[PDB]
This record gives sequence, C-alpha cells and structure tokens, in this order.
Amino acid sequence: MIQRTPKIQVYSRHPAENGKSNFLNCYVSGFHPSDIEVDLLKNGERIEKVEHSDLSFSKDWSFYLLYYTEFTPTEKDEYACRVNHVTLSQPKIVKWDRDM
Amino acid sequence: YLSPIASPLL
Amino acid sequence: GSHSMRYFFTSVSRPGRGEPRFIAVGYVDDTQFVRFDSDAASQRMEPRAPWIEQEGPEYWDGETRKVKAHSQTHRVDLGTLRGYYNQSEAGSHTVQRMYGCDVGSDWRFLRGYHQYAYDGKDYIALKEDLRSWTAADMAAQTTKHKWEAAHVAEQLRAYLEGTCVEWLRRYLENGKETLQRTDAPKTHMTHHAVSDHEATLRCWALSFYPAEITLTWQRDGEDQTQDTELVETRPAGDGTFQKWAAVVVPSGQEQRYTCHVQHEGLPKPLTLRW
Repeated sequence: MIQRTPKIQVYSRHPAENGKSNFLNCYVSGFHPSDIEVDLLKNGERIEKVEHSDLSFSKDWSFYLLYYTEFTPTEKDEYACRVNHVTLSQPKIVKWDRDM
Repeated sequence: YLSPIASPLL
Repeated sequence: GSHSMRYFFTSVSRPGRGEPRFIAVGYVDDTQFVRFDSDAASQRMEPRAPWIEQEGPEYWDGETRKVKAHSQTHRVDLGTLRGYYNQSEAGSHTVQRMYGCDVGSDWRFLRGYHQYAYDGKDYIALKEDLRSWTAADMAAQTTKHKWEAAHVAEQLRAYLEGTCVEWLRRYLENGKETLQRTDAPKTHMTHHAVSDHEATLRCWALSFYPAEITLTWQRDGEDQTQDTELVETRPAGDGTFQKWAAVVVPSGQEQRYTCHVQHEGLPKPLTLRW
C-alpha cells in the first residue's frame, strides 16, 4: 500500500476585500489513500456549511478534492484549513494568507 | 456515455 | 485544439462493515459533468453541468444501469486482486480506473486510454495502439493473459474510436456555449517587500479555462528559474482555475523582470511588467 502526503492550498475564489462576499477554498491533492478529513476553520472553530468536490484523481492516480464555503472577509477574522490523513501523525493546519 | 459493453474483470 | 472525455472510477474496500465505496465522475476536458456516489440517496448517475440535463430519461436510466454495473465489476476486482496479492481482509484496498478518448484539432479520434491502478500503483494499462497491454507485475500478468485470450482490447477499440468520440462530439455540441469558449486568464502583477534591498514580484493568472497554462519569468529577455516560487494550478471553485508565479528581485530593478503567459485563449502570449 503506497501512501502519499496531501499537498494543500488555502485561498479565496475572488480577490479579498473586507465586507465583500467570497468563497474560501481548501484544495487538497497529491494524496493516497482517499480517506481524508478536511475542515475549514474560522478563528479556530470548525465551519458547518462546507461542501466538497467529487472524488477525482490525476494521471499518476493521486486524488484531489476542493472543500469550500461562502464567507465574507473582515479585518478582524482569521481562517484556516485543517487536514488529517494516514501519512500525518496529527492534523495539519494551513492558515489562509493574504496573497496566498 | 459510459461503456455499454460488459466491463472486463481483472 | 484537441478535446477529451474521461471517466474516473474509485472503489475502496471497507473491511469493517459492508461493501466498498464507489465514486464515479465524468469530464469533458477540465469540466466535470456526471457523478455517481454509492453513499448517496439517489442511486442514479447525477448531472453536474447544465448542458447534460438536455438529455432525456432514457439517457439517465442508461447511464445509471451502466455505472451500477461498473461498481459491481470493481467490487469483484477488489476481491480478485486481494487473492492475487495474498492480502488479508483486515485491510482497506483501493481500485482505480480511468478511460476515455481524445479528438484532434481535426475533430477525429487521436488517442484512447483504459488503465487501472491498485493501491495507487500502475496495474494494467491499455497502450496507445489499443491492441496491447502493459502489465506492471505478475498479478497484472494474470489479468493480461485472460484479456489477450478473450479479445478484450478489440472490444474497447469499438468504444474508444467509435461511441466515445461520437458522444464527446455530441456533448461539445450541446454544451458549446461554455465548452468551446476559452476563458483567457485575467492577469495582474503584485509587489511585496522582503527587505530594504529585496522585493518579491508575483504574477497572477485568474479565472482561466482550460487549466493548461504556462507562467515564465524573464530577466532582461533571458528565462530565469532561480529565485522563483510557484503554486500548482488550482481550481477557482466556479469551473475556472488559478495560478501564480513569483520572483525575488533587487529593489529598484523591477523594470528588468517580465512575466510571460501562454494560454490557448491568448492569440499572442502576454508580457506583464511592474
């Protein structure tokens, strides 16, 4: 059983402006096997509205998924993507950067 | 359009 | 430009309870259009693009009956392989399968694929010729022998060079408003400040379709790979894609550095400059 660690990217669909509705995307890829927990965080807490894309994989058989939810950025608030997989000891946390 | 042909078994 | 139709299948065994999870998805190019999930109430192939909903009820029954049969095939494959490789039923295992056709610029058949993986490793692949197999090991050799004796490549040729190209062309037709429209990337450049003497230019390519793209930095006309980061192309979430490259440069010298962009929705390439 080959096992591959997930690459991760956190970003908005659109340019980030405070007060202006957007979508927060966490894009996980390069991983194997497909079982993965991926949660989107607002200021540390979990988010409830989150959908994901349908399970698909690349030429080299490695999976990818996009998890996403509508949000409205503010100056105050902080956002992150927490991912757990077999190839990780404990959950990995990528914070959403400005120009990520 | 998925293959209508009875798929081959490994 | 060339076009493609691909179906991606995954079965993961569930040794604790019940049968394996089977997810199927269909694409024209970088656009998903059908899905099946065995963990959904539906138990139908479902649409995921507006253009495919034109298709009448006999199409949907048709696709559901088939997609369900592929599930059953892959359940059995999970079993066979488990025996070939001498594995126990304690463990969770994954079978993957992808197949499809391409049409050329000439709108005729270019290539067909039909290939399988086990636990994320190449297993047995149909070659370009569509008349021979690449078996990765001695379990896939077993599979290959069967499949030669049984004239399996011949049957998948009828589909890959026939029915598959037919339906790709139908879909590209019914869905031409989006599928044959290329979105060129909306580009722009941003400027950070690593230090008093060092600053980072970044080149953004947003909202482009298809995903195929090349961003390249040039210092004074010469390509420059050194001092550059990039991200893998990423979905925007709306069916378009995003990518950036960035380069690190001396403050004051940003006029030297230009970002070139090739995208099949751009006649001439582009050149940004700070």
